[PDB]
Amino acid sequence: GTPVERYGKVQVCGTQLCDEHGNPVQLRGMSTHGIQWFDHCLTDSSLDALAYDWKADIIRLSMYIQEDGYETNPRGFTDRMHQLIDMATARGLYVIVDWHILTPGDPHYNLDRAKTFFAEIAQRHASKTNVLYEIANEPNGVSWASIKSYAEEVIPVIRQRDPDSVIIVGTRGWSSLGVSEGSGPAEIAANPVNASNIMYAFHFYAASHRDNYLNALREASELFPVFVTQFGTETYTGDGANDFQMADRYIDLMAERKIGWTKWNYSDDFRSGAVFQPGTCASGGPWSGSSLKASGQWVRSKLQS
Ligand SMILES: [Zn+2]
Ligand SMILES: [Zn+2]
Repeated sequence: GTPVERYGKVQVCGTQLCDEHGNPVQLRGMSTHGIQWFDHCLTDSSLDALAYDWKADIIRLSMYIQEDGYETNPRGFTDRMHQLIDMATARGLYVIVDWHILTPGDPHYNLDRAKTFFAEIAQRHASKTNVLYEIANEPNGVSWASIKSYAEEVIPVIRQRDPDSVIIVGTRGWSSLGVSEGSGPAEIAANPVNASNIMYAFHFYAASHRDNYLNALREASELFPVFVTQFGTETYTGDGANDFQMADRYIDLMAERKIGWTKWNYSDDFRSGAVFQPGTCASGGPWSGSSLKASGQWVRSKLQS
């Protein structure tokens, strides 16, 4: 069966994401790049490849708000997101709907838009069991208390329409569980979001983020559910040399704790983190072999087990 057929209606149980019968499950997959730039990478052909060939469990649909994203055409972006959610569902994939804030880094900057967007998405897709909602990608320059209060404003909008869906909440310092801004996950544990069926996001780039970030991820997974919605094997820019030795340490920890992940990213951007070589999406593939960057061959190999 497909991932969705095998695990069904996933929910948080204790400090882990579980399938519909209480067994902890690790969902591993890929994140798209921003759809305002790399929409041409997301076709019947590339998505079929991700599902049937790469054996991904999950796809994260990254919708930037600024940077020529959602704010420029709310109707058009929303319609394309409905289409992509349906396409992922038709290939048996779990889907993360990613409200991809970055700059400005205060999520409240985009709150009014977020409520509109998520109200539409949650009403339309309420009957689906395979959609997770990520309400704020990479909060930065803000306190944990302000992220918590943002989450408590948006969560009821979703839950009013779709009460059983899992929501992922971004964390301080570009979702580094506070590490980049001189803090850590203990801050979250002491003042958690007042809702359940919640997970907290962690992002890392293995060439830049070493033992202190790895230790923070281990600490956080003792206290609350974590999903790695964005990670790379290169530096924090999404480019540069890969450190696969460090990446493998993260992969092993995540497998051991059943922490799900989506790798940045499923596009043919020039940066080393984008899994395809430039020109691949314009050529219509192939989505394996000589079209893969080093990071691409590495992740595809992890996903195929
Ligand atoms: Zn097809
Ligand atoms: Zn539902």
